[PDB]
Amino acid sequence: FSIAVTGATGQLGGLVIQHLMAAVPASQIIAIVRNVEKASTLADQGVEVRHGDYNQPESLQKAFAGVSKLLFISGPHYDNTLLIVQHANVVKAARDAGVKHIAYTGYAFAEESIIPLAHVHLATEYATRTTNIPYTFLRNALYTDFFVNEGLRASTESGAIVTNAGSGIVNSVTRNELALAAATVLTEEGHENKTYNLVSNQPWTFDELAQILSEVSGKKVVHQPVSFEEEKNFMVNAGVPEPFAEITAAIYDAISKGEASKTSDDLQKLIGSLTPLKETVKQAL
Amino acid sequence: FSIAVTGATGQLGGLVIQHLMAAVPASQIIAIVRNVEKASTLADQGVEVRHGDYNQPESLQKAFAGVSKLLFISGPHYDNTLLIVQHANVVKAARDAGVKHIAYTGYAFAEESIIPLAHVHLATEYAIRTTNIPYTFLRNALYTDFFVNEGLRASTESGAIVTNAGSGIVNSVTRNELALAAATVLTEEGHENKTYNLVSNQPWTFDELAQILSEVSGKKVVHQPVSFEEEKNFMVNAGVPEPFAEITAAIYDAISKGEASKTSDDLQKLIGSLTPLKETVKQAL
Amino acid sequence: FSIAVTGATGQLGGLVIQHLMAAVPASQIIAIVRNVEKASTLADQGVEVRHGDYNQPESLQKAFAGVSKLLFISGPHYDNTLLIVQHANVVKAARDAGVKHIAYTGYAFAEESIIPLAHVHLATEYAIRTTNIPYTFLRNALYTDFFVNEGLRASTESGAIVTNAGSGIVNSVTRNELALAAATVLTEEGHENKTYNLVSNQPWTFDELAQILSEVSGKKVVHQPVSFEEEKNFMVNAGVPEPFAEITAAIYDAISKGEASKTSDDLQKLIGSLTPLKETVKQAL
Amino acid sequence: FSIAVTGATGQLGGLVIQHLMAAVPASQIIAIVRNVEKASTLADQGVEVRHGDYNQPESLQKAFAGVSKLLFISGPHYDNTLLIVQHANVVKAARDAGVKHIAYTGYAFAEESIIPLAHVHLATEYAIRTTNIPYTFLRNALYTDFFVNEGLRASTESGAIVTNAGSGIVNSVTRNELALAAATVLTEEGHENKTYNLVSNQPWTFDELAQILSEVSGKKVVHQPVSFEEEKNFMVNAGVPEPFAEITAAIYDAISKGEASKTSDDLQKLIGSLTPLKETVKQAL
Repeated sequence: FSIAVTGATGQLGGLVIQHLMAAVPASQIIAIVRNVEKASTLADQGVEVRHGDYNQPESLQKAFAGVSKLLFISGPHYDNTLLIVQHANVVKAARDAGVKHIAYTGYAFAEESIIPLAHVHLATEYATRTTNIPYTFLRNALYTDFFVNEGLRASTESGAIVTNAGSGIVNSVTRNELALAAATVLTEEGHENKTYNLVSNQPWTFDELAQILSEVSGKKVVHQPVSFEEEKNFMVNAGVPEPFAEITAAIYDAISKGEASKTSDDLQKLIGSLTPLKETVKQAL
Repeated sequence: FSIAVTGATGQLGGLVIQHLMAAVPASQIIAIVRNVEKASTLADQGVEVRHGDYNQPESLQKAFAGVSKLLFISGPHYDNTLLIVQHANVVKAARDAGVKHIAYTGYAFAEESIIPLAHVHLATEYAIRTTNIPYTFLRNALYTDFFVNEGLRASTESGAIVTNAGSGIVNSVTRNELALAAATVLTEEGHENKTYNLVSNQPWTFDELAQILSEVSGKKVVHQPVSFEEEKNFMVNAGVPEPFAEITAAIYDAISKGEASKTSDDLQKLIGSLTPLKETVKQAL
Repeated sequence: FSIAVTGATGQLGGLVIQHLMAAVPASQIIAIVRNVEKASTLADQGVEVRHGDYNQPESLQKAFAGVSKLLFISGPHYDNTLLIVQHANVVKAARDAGVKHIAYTGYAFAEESIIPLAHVHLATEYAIRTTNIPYTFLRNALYTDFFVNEGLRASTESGAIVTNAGSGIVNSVTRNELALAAATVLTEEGHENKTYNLVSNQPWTFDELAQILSEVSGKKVVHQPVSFEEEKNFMVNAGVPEPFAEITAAIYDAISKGEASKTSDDLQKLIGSLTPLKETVKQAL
Repeated sequence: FSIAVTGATGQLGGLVIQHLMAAVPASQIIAIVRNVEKASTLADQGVEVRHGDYNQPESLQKAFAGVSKLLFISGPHYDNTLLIVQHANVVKAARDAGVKHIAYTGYAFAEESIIPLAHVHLATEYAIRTTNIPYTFLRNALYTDFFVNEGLRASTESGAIVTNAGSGIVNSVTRNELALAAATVLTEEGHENKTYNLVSNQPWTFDELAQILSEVSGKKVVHQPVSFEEEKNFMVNAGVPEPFAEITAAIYDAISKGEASKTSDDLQKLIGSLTPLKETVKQAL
């Protein structure tokens, strides 16, 4: 037997393996990585480490060989068309190695989405289907870790959380809750050919965040929403690179449209109760 | 200015170019092909031939350089998962080359389909959506030529068309007509970002095919619905390849389940009058 | 007589050409780049720009034709093993073209190093040795500009420089200084068959950096050493893309282990007095 | 499971394979060769034969597919810079194919050597280090048969062995014994990440070779040591093309400087006692 995790030294990937070794011996987990030495700490724990590179098809056969269950995590690249080619090659290699279950990290409510990245994941889910391998589509929400972290200290002393998200509702969940979801699916039965939209059923807004921030800190914080340009400017003024700031402005702009505003019980049915936003604020200070 | 056609030595591609020449000078037509000598007959008519193979990304970069409009004819291979890699290569190369308009031969009513190939077409559509290049999804019906061909001669004096298509309905159109649709779209305004389900609004049954056979030919020909392993017999036990005989038997089976039973006016609004079934039966004899 | 520079649009390469232009007529400098159209401003000023791609032996035969002295700037790729293949191609093309002197940007104190990238540079240095072409191994330190850049405003504002570098010593020097060294070696005599460890003889630590950033800015800034995992999580979470956060953390991890802690006089002897840390910080602001 | 041997058609690799057959079933041995039909004799023995060509990356991907242990025998060419390219391709295909263990035939005490080939081997060792595959560096001595061969008839006839090796001591080893070492390392545990300097612990001089040649031939033979330039002239006059004359003269010159004068017990500990020089002389004639 054998469970493989791509993106293993990535943030989601790493957590899946940590959660995985609660349920299975490390000798049953395979970490697939493009620079093996940077996974040395996982090799130390007995997890087998393999070289795999979405960008080099010639690398994948040996990465997937003999594996029963594959956690296929989408590539971090932001060239969407490129992502298609990469994923398509991952899927073909998984097919040829004779993998028995593919779990894929896609996008929640992708059929309704207003963003080209949704089409990447949709294309990939269809790619996985041609394969005939039993599948699980793990359509992860945005990470809460992204908005709830160190950086909110600035907002504490500034008095403001600045975004371009307007009154947008956010269905985000912690990276850790999503990782546990993945790990659960890989280690118990009944998830074959299932599509899960893994989001919060207790959504929030940035006025809420400002408000919870005020309570758990002590200083008042308001949410000052602004334009796409003004927010890209805000972060630039404070040392964040322009491409990185396009991304963050991208995420917020999407939020303001309804992109993170649909909910589901899928994740809660899977992992039990979610971590409240307030507790996640505390586990950040 | 230039219009390119992949698959240009195959039956559909070949017919598209013929229609295209009725509308625009040959110097405006680029034929893209796996074998460049096996198309000299196209070069004689003054049509620019270029080499392009879907397994070779670099071949496609060069093949697509400078094209305004691309007719991306779907790949013929039997390995669906391969086809996804190929199609993703083609899509990336068109994006890279700055193609201004992309038309793709997909599959009619693909979302409701029970045929694996449909997942290929859907993945490819999503990959195309990804590039933001104006697109026309030419969702082609099954070919009428597939059922109405040389092999009806062999049914005639025998006295029976033998299929496992049960009593299912068929909305097939000829390659010629679909080629006209393709050529028509490349050739006039107003087809950008459109999805057309290109089928017949005069469907027919296999029992009806028999009647039309008798009507035109010598004697009594009947339909003879069989099992679908029983069909492999009247095929594999008569000198036919075992993957190919499977392909056909799984089409009939889909047909017996209503795969080809739904219709649309899209094609007729695009090209006008459709070719009566009886016409095509004569023509294939 | 020709001096060619690879990576001439990259940051080191560009500055080398600036310096070469101060010492020789433009008609004697050749720029080698992946994208010649983007380097057109060099051509406007009279610098021949030639296409060179390390994966492409044929591209390099033409880039290197008739060149007297070559500055071979090492590849940016992340695949160390591909990097050896690429560098081997460069070397063999330089040999075949009868290049009369090769300068190569390697890695200081590589024999002592604990980082796979060091093996690439040593392999490359041996490859060059095989050609018998007189050589100069310009073994460059990490760039000061990687740590001291306007990105430090983030730390000014937040009151902390967060690294996983611990109290590791940093022997970095500026890009400009290395570029100057490269240009000096190509335009004067007495550097043939020499190896130079081009690092600082006045190294610093992040605690020092934090103290200088204090004095310069006005605000209080401390250094905050965290774990490898903590740093990755900190950046990924602050908008930094995961492959790039991985690079920064690895660099930091190396520094903490003494990877940048050895010093030398080589650079100072080549170019004169070095720029103080204080000055680059003022400069970054 | 499997062990593959490159250069499987050369002398060293052919020897290795004969040895490996004393140890494993023939089905377990893959012979990788430039010309498959030219290796029918091996096929006959039950050894799997695969096409592999150091100049063709694609061949090596397919050749190394699924192999556990690879013995990578260095290229026989005398163009050192080409060797680097060829070697780098082998290293990358091995890396890509996930070979589990790579043994490489380098050159004993390479870092101390003054002869050109040593740089090739050094470069290859570094390339292999970058792949992170468990390795064995089989650093071979000069081959005994480079000096002790059929060409020694010239010296019996002439009365003299003419070299420019002066009084240099020689630690060379027969190819057969180096092949047995390789076979041993590949069929037993404990050689992962090891470097062996595989030389003789019973070295010899040319004066001695001369005296053994007199015992065996019954005719008086003396060593006549001469200068570098005289050896080149001697050989060219014997018909040896000048490029191979350089190579030979440079080997002897190096011997006269102590290059083959250090010994190690690595080989003896690996295979037992060595073949006496006298036996090799009798066998050569």
